[PDB]
Amino acid sequence: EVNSCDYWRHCAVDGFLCSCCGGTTTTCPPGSTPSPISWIGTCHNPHDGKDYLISYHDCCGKTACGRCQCNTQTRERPGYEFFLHNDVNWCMANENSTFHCTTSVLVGLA
Amino acid sequence: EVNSCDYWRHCAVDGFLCSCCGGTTTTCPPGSTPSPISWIGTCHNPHDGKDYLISYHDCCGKTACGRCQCNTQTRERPGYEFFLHNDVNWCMANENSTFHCTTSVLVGLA
Amino acid sequence: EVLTGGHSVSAPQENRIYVMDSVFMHLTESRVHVYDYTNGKFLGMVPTAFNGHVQVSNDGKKIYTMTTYHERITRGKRSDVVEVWDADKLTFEKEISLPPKRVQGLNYDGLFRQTTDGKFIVLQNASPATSIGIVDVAKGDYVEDVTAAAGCWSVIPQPNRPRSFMTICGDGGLLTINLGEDGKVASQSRSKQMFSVADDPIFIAPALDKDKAHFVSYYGNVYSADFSGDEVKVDGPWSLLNDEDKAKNWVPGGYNLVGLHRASGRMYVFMHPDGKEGTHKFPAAEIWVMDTKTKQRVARIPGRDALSMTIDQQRNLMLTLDGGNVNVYDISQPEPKLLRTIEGAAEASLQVQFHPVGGT
Amino acid sequence: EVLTGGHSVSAPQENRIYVMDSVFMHLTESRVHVYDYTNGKFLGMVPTAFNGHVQVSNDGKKIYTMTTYHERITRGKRSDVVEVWDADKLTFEKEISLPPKRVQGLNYDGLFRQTTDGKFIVLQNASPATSIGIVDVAKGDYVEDVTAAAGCWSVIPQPNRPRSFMTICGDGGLLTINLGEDGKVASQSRSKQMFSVADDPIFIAPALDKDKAHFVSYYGNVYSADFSGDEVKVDGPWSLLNDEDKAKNWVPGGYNLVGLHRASGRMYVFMHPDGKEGTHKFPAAEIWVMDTKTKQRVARIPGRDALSMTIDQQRNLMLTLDGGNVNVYDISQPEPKLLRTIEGAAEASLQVQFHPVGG
Ligand SMILES: NCc1ccccc1
Ligand SMILES: NCc1ccccc1
Repeated sequence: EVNSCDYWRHCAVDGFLCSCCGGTTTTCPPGSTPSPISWIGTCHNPHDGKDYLISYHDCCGKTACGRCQCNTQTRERPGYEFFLHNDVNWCMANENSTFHCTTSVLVGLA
Repeated sequence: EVNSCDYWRHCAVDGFLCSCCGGTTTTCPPGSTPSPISWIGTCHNPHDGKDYLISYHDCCGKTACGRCQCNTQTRERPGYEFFLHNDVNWCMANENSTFHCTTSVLVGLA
Repeated sequence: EVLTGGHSVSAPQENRIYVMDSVFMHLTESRVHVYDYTNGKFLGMVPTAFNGHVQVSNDGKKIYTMTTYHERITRGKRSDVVEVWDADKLTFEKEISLPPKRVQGLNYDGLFRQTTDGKFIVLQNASPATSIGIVDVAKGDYVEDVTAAAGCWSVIPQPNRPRSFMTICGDGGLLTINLGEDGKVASQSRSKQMFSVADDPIFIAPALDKDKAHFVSYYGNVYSADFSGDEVKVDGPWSLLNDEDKAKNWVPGGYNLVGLHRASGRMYVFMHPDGKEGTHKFPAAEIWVMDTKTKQRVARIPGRDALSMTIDQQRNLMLTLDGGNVNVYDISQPEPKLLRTIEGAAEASLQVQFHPVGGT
Repeated sequence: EVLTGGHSVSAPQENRIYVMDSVFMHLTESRVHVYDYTNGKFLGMVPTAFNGHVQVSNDGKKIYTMTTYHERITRGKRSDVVEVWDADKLTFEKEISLPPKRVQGLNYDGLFRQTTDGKFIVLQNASPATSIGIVDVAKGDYVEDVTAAAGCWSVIPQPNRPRSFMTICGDGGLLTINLGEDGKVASQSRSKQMFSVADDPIFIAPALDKDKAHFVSYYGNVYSADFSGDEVKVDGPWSLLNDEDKAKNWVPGGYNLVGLHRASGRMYVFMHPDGKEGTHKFPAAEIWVMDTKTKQRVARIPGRDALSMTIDQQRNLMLTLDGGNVNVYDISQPEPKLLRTIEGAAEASLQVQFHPVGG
């Protein structure tokens, strides 16, 4: 692996994997706050062969984790399709917008 | 020659040489402010064979220059000989204490 | 000897470039590095706190930055600002307060721009609802929030009008905004659909001429918006690619990935082979040079893993940038010529800009 | 799935270490990285703005940081603070205002300490005039400014008294300060001269026992301060060096360069050959293990270019740190055994600390 940029769920992560930062794929590291908003990826699960919607919520309010940086862009689109776009800080609307790390939350089947 | 950590007058620099940072050996880069206080080094000038007192003023109020980092320690002493000590920020009393770079100002013969 | 401050930048303005270092690993200490492109000399810097953006005033006198502060960095009240800095002294002059929704994101040119007349800064907001902010530089005021641009992204100034710009919208068309002398919206218009958002998404970076803009797509097509007349006329696609190119799956990739040399109509584009879903931000295997009139490729040269570029019309130069190093090219002839590489200009930069010369 | 916050550190307190990353290249974004020493896992972090300092409360419950803010980082009003953070949630709880003179400098332990009883934080000021500041943790207040410590530097707590500490002064002696239960100075004393400031300067880092502290010098001598009584008794020098060692000019070097294993009296010191003027902060070629009772070396091992160390008494561990990597040693026997290296623990760290387990 989950700490690899090649892990299937991480197909549109631009950031640091929270699982390398004292968190997990679906939990913020201690003392960092989840974003209520996110960009969305459609990622292929090579195990069951199905595509899934993944919500990339940032964890916020701490400075950059610095570990497990990824820049994967599967199905990513520019800011005129805003919620498919990953060159913006999805912490932008948090009480503190400082970006710490990115989670990869499974929403469901695409 | 002056941008090298082994330039003779840089014998007690802990910091970034200002001459690599858009300034010179005795001038702060644009928009950074000289410190009124400094640590002092005694450095041997191998070209005339004499020892000189060098005053290591910092330039302050801009973030780290990052270029030409040196950590030379000739005649440097701990904080109980405070003005011979270079593990403290000599920008500490400036209006803004953010450390930018270090200058090597010739005071005179030792 | 005596240590002095108060000094000006050592090289003249016409030698200067601005490398916007995000310092993504330590994004709260982003900064602008000022270099002499003629010899690679570091000239100075401007600190820009969390995820700074930067531009130079059209008149070449001031540096504008946009950034976010908090009272205690990772906690406390937020202040989004534009700052005005003196270009020659690299000193802070004025802060202009923004509402706390300025775009936080990578440094595409179109997120922080100015009207052609230089009177207004035009910036992208996202709360995450999008709008365009207008700042009156002289007055030091935030003049209005263009909520008409909801669902659109980025700012493309129209160089043939004093206070007009366009933005790319989710309908695949362009919204044009014309400001009054006070900076408020005086009129607006929407173009017909230029591109399919689903089937042929374009990169936002324009190849900008005086009266038209060209855009490249994920699949190597080119689209155009002509604003010489009363309203914007759109067209495309035409392909950057010949059969051999298509067989090797060449497509564009990068960030600020295109440029236009206005006098010749040459368009510069980063390209890579073996393109597929997910490769649109890959480093350049090559730079292709297209004649936008004939729609033919006139040169191809190694890309040096470049991601972003910028063009100087006045000296016929192209800079390219791979994240850390800046390459300087002479583009006075169809084949670019590499002059030098400035190594270690940044740790994490996706944007470089020239200090403006002339341009009236 | 749903993203959640509010979580605690995943490993027990007893596994945790604190790597203070100055991030000197970007010193406004210094931070503390929390690691599990048993497996090298990154557990979390605490942001510490410009040139932060850190310690963990003696009871293990809180993390204390010391830092400087300005309203606009590089301009605007300055705020020097101590912050109290929860140790398990790694969340901010309280800011304590300091006068705008807290020490800005590299992370020697002795710049930011606490009383043995944990009730007071004891920190070094430099304006550049020096004094020692006292923070009452419970009250969240700066309560005392020890101007008697002018011309001295660094804080060495006495582990055998609840609220006493020493500082090294420009006369080559030690000033001892005993705080009252209000955090105000209750008494003080000054030792006789321990070392020659000019002729045999000591490193400030103590090898600290329950009732005495040892110091090493630029030339490889050892000095001691015995505080088993109210008056500190000083002695030294004895040499770290035998004749063979002297022939190759071995001297100490580093930052937080010494440590003491209290149960055995073994002192650990970073050393390098070919010492001369200007080498006192060189990385270690070796670690030497000294018997402080017999005043002789017992062992020597490769130094792995380490600069700083710390000791855990109860698990018999030593960590060393080369700026970026942390080495974990078992010191239950006289020869340290290397257990593992944690690579990339920091970009620019000169200080690592264990989570306290002693209560
Ligand atoms: N989620 C990617 C990201 C984070 C912060 C800033 C830019 C992009
Ligand atoms: N000696 C310059 C410096 C700056 C900040 C912290 C420590 C040292």
